[PDB]
Amino acid sequence: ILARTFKNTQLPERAIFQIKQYNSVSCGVSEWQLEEAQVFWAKKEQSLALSILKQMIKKLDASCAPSLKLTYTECLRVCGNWLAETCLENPAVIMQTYLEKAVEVASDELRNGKMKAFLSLARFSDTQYQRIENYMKSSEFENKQALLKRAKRYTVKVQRELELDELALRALKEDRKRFLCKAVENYINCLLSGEEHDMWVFRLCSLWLENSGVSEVNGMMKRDGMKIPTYKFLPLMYQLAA
Amino acid sequence: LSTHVQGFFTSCLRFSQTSRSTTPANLDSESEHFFRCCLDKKSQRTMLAVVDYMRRQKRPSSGTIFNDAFWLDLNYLEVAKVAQSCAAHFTALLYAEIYADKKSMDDQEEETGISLQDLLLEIYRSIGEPDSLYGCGGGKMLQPITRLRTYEHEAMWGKALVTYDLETAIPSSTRQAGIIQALQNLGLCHILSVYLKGLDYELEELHYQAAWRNMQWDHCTSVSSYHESLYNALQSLRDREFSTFYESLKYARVKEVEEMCKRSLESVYSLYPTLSRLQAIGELESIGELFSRSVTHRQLSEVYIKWQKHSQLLKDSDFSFQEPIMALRTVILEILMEKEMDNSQRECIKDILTKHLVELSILARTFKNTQLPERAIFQIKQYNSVSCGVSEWQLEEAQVFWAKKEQSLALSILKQMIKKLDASCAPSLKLTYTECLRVCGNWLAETCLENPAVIMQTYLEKAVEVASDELRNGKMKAFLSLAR
Amino acid sequence: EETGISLQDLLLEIYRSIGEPDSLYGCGGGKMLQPITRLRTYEHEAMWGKALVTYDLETAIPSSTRQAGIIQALQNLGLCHILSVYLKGLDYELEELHYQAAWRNMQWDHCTSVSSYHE
Amino acid sequence: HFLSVSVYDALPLTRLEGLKDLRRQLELHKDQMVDIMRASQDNPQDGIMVKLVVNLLQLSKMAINHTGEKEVLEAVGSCLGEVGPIDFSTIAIQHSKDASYTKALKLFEDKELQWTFIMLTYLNNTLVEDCVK
Amino acid sequence: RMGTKMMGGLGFHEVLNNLISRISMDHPHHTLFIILALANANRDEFLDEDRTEAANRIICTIRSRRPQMVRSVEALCDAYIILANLDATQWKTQRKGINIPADQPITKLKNLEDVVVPTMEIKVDHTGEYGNLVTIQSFKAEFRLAGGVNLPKIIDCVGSDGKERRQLVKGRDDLRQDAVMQQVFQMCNTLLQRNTETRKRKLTICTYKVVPLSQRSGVLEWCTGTVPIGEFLVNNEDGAHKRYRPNDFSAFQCQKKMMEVQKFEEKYEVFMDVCQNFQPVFRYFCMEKFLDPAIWFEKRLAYTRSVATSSIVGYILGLGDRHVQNILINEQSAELVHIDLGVAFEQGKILPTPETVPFRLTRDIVDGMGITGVEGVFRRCCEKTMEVMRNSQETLLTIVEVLLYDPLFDWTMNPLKALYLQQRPEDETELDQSFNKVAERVLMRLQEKLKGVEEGTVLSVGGQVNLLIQQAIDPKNLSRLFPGWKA
Repeated sequence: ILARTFKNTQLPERAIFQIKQYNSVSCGVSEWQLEEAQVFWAKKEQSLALSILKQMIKKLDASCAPSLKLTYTECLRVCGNWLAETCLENPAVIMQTYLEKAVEVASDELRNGKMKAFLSLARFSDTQYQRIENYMKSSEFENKQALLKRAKRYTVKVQRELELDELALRALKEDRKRFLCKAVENYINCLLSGEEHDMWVFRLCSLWLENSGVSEVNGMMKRDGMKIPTYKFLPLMYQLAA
Repeated sequence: LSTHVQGFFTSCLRFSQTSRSTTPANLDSESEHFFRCCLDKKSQRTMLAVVDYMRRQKRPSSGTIFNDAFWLDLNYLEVAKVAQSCAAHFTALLYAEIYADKKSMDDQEEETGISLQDLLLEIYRSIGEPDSLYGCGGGKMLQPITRLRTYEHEAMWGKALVTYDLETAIPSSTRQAGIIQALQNLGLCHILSVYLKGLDYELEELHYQAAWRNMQWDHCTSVSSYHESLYNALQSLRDREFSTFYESLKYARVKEVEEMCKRSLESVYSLYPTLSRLQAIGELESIGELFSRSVTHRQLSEVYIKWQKHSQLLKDSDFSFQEPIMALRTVILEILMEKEMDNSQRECIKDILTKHLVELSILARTFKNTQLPERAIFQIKQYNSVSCGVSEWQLEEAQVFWAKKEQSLALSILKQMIKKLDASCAPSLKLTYTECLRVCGNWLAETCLENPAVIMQTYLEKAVEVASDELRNGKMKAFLSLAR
Repeated sequence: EETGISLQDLLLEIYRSIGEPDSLYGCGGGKMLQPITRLRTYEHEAMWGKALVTYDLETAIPSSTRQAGIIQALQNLGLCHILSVYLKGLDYELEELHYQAAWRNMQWDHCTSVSSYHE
Repeated sequence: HFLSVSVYDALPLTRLEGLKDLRRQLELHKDQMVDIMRASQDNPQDGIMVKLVVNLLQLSKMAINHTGEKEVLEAVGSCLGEVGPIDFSTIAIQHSKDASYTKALKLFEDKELQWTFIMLTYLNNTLVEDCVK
Repeated sequence: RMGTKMMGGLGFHEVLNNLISRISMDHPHHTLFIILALANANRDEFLDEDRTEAANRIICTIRSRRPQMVRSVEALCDAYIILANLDATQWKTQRKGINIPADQPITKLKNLEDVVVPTMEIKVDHTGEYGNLVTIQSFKAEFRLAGGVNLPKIIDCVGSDGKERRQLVKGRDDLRQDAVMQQVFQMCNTLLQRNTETRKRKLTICTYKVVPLSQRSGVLEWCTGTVPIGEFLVNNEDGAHKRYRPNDFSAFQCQKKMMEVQKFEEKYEVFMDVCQNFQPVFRYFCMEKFLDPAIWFEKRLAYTRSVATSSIVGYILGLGDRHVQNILINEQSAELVHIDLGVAFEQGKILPTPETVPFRLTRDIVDGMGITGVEGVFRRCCEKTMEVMRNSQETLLTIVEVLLYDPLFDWTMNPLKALYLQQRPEDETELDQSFNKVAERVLMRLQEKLKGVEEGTVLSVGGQVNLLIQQAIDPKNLSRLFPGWKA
């Protein structure tokens, strides 16, 4: 951990020798297979690090029938954060398989792991919501003028089909609300019993001044606001009062 | 005759097909477990191949080539495994693909499909073609073993050195020592001789790899095959013995051909290591005609021109089969430095070496390598830089320094040299000043070390009114740089 | 030491003798204009990949003891087992650097590596 | 001299014919140490060889290496294979690219496969029996 | 551009006419096929004025020095116009079959004998000298017909040396784009050929010459031995998806998607149900044509690398709407060629039922790769061919900016051009400154597509090709595609 933070490659690889020659004689389920993937991702190969996690989750899912409970969340969070920057798979799988299963499963270390998983899920959902907003601001704006120009026999059926297609594609404009709901639910659950990440307290407010004006986000934090501390919201009074 | 009789009997038996397939499967599986198998005994593979093309019409109007699994009712995976061991060609990959297709079709109703990836990797390694190397360097890699961890680092050599000696326990305890020399011959200057001398405590041919690449005749005490005979010839080409060298050359040339022509039945990239050694051993033979008599600048220029014309067609070639011939050329051009006694002609071979190292650096910087284009600096700074010329070779230094991620000394050496080039104005200098200005003008426009308003009137401007196909090419380069 | 040329050398020597954070920030990236081979490795303290292939260029240059001591320090940082063979073969001032790789891996197992503070 | 005058009759045989005469005359015995020795003069035509290799945009013009390998394999089985391989190891070419696998280059069977009935195997067996004389 | 302003300023048109003169002086074969596209752009038998004036001026300047062969090519192109206009549906719609019946009123293209200049077959560029090696020796009219998009006409030409080559004459189809933007393919081919690292392997994009005649008309080249997979794989009488697998159906695959398009929530479920019972059989395309394993492996690797390069070429140059009929595979080389190119670069994301996959990659294509799929060779070839333009970013973008500022541009979405090519599947189921603004927008889009992504991150070649191949194989997005895209 201390060697990977200084952009070095050989020193964090030196740590593998002892843990593979003396510790790997028993072939445990999941106790030290994280720093191997970390030091392999530190390199420019991005393949063995992404393959060892898929190799180990298959044997970890069967060993479910301690430290395993707290490490099963980080083993999924690492892969979810590593496949979101390389785009090795579609992002619709981790939402229900990897990032989802890291919530309903999980002692300050367990609290820190839950905080990390919640913040990772929140930032991933925030990136997805930003992508959806950019798409709705670009493609819909480019298509609205084309539809208004085409709107100026047989063309009535085409116009009706285009109206049906619009009423069907508004499903994404309705589902970005759900994409934002999970982000807000993770943001309100991460900041509690956690520190060192106090810069995400106003990112929720960014999705609150105009996004929550018509959504149901006003009723979710009023029931979960009695557990969150307000001792970390000090950089917020300069715009929250306004 | 049997290859056709096996099909003619199976087409007529319609019943006896299972009885004939039970014996074929056992005959194909009996060659496994390191049993007795050699040439003239693998006729089962030829029979199975003939039963896949000439047996399409032997059956009824059904069962196309897509369903050729019932042509002999054998184990396609075992057939591919047996073929990859002996034949090791596209036939093995085709049989493996047929086995995978049959296994996928049988699921719609060395076991468990786990050996398929290993067979595919072995077939790709035995092929070694461009597509095989592409498939090996990414994809089908589901067994991250400690041995196959270095089979994908053929391009980059920096991380490959720290991931080679990572495990002291290797197979047969020879794969580590046998590869240490090949990993230290890529990038090193003098630290390989100490390692070879300390490794004394099968691999004797790799010990001379570092000696024959730098100071061949000067490292004659490095004795504590093909490369051995090449090193003996390099020692014997010191203008005192010629018959022994010419005999050792032929004995070495007629040595490696046998095992490289008998086993290699079909390949496209396995003959490249053959032609590389052929060219490397022919270059010294052609140079020996110059060592047998006096040295003349005319014939030296002619042989350098013909060598450059032979090397310019190697532009579409990597370092897998070019580093040996480049090292051979360097050593055969450096061996004549000790027996010069041609004071009036020494500058000729000095300029020849300068141009050769310039071309080596140019061809080495195009493959994103760092240590190989830096190897050219040693000779040009230990033998060519003894006169401190104005501007004849100070370009590839800045080029190889900019190739690194330092971007500091490369941008300072040009400013240091232009200061004396502007004063030395009171030939080659006229044509090299424009390119020396263009290099700095293009290197300070991507890093923004100074304001762009200076080069418009000082560097890029002065490269026009100052400046023979080379001069035309330089003017073209300067004009296009200024235009962009 | 005239013509104002020794000022840069004096500043570089003062910064090297200081070695403080500001001195390291001034040395990093290049402070003085010197293409000498001795100053070529004084700025590669961060990266160790290219710094290993730059210490074998001063073989013909004098002070081979310092070059050997620097190659030993560069091979003791990043390596697994290639340091013991190099130390055993370099036998043909620097005896303290020979035990740098032994005391870092299998100290009591490499007791035959004898052929100060670290000693 | 007479053989050279008859071979170079109204033909330069420098660019393509010089290699075709050595690539199409591979039907002799194993002791074909004359064509391999005459092909060593290709060093003087490197400028034409580079152009011929650059103009080849398909899987062709590289059969010279396959012919040399076949000659070496045929001479390794017979006797006096030292001088034969020494003369055959004079290709002086290292740009055999734009390929992944060389074919067998067999046309005798393709010309005889014109028949569509099952008698093609009988014709092939008869040809293989008549080839051994 | 010369057809824009021939009467403007003082020296502009003068220097333009003096510069368009040396090209007709040195390479007349390259310019006589393109001057007719604007000289006969409004030929109808049984702005634009400036274009006609420029055409007349060019013809007058060419005929002054050039021999009497100036009107021979004009009559030859009028013959193609007559071929494209006289064609009737009551004669060769259901009369194709297997015979090749000729046409009577054409009569050897009004009884031509030989032309002094070669046709659209092939032409090797020169280096400063004139060349008249290949020319027209004779001609025969057979009037072949293999296709049913809009009554296509296939003819044969036998020029010098006696070689038969097939040509395609199209009717009521705009082939101007297929002639102006198709040259970008050969431009990118030359770009990747100049690179020494990209020369060890071929990975070449096959090109075909196209000469336009007029509006809604054009002539393209048809290589001998090229059959589209739409009629070779998914067909009732000849297709490996049906004649080999008798258990599953072929026609109802389209009906199941037409019944889903009528609805949206069950799209992914219907796609999964259709894909669970249907696998790809395109992998059996190589061994059924080459029994030798060496040539089989050569052809399969060539096909894989060709489709891998064409995917990135399509992603960087737009050209959406890649149906099963446009992709054309060669039998003797196994290379995929795009022959229709109906829509412009950036048009799939703005048309009704928008396209999601930026290129053509289905289960058949992913199975044609072999046993390793995309991870083995496809993605590595993609990441190798994607960096060949990152070193020359200031070069490949200069073609789009000069091909988009032409007056005859038809890449913008018109109310009729965006529906005339999509109403046919609907019928089968039912049994200005804005232009410059969109041009700058798509220019910025193609500038951000390479060496970057719309998410704002860097996404170098190590992740960009992975994102591209993941946007291809995704059933959740394939369920949102057009039904006529994949059967």
